[PDB]
Amino acid sequence: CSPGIWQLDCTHLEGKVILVAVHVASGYIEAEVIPAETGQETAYFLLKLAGRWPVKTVHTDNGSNFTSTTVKAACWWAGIKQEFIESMNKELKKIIGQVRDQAEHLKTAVQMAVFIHNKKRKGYSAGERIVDIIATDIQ
Amino acid sequence: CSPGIWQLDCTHLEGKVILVAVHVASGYIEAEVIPAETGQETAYFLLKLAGRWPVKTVHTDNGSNFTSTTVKAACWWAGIKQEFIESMNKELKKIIGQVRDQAEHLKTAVQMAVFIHNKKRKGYSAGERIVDIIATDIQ
Ligand SMILES: Cc1nc(NC(=O)NC2CCCCC2)c(C)c([C@H](OC(C)(C)C)C(=O)O)c1-c1ccc2c(c1C)CCCO2
Ligand SMILES: Cc1nc(NC(=O)NC2CCCCC2)c(C)c([C@H](OC(C)(C)C)C(=O)O)c1-c1ccc2c(c1C)CCCO2
Repeated sequence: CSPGIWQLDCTHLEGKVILVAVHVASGYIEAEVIPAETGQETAYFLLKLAGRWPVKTVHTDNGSNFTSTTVKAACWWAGIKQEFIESMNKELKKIIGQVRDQAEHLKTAVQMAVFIHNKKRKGYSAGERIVDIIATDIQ
Repeated sequence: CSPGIWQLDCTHLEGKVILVAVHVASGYIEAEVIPAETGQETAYFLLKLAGRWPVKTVHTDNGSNFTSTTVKAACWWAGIKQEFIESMNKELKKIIGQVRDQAEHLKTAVQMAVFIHNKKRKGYSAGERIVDIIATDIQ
């Protein structure tokens, strides 16, 4: 429940890679579809995320993801430390499946799924919860 | 100062296109580097943004950006309406210039610049302000 904790993983769909970030306290996510499951992709993603949110620690279900020099450079620069129960990859995958017919590209469907999950209330939505948590923590 | 208002534009650097989003009330931004300045890129960006934040209206300095069918589809689905003094593209560009030497790719420098701007206090930072504004508006 610490507010600066995020979880990062890659799932595979349609021979494509989806990078999924979860803010643990709230259940909010960001995701992107990447061409390849490399360290460079992760590092860049981390950079984007850190600029957006106050990211203090990151946990992953695959430790080897975080061994690249590039990833380390990103965590060093942005001041992120590594951390050593979702499972929203299933839920996200579920939502992607429902809307997949709607879009040509997998990435579009993924973004649609992110939108639905973050928005849905079950009574704040995750999108509401993350702002509430972060703002409160600020003062 | 309405909390759901965002501003979207493209600047050019190094023969590359940067899409920049500003949350007007706070000065917070998100940016991406895109290959080409197309409607499809914008639509996809909008989707990502809308999932992340509560986006009610979007203004741009180039109205023709928003004429593509693809963009319209994105605004329709996410419930965004069009809206008809930054100028942070200069400031962002300024920051990109300072750090450009640090990275090989322009995109990395851009993300670095986003991070610096959102973080900097001058006394909340923009990153703080956007959460404060959105959370407050929620209750
Ligand atoms: C509306 C839309 N179109 C395309 N591609 C097209 O060829 N569209 C032409 C537009 C002129 C008239 C004939 C059809 C695509 C590719 C998309 C989506 O792709 C992007 C990258 C643009 C998001 C897609 O993957 O389906 C869309 C589109 C755009 C936004 C959007 C949705 C779609 C289908 C679905 C709902 C969420 O918002
Ligand atoms: C550290 C880093 N490296 C590369 N590329 C490499 O070839 N790195 C190898 C790593 C093994 C030992 C020799 C050097 C790149 C391209 C980057 C940046 O690119 C990505 C896409 C990975 C972000 C870059 O554009 O410079 C970096 C890198 C990664 C993170 C990072 C920074 C850099 C330079 C700069 C500070 C912010 O965080």
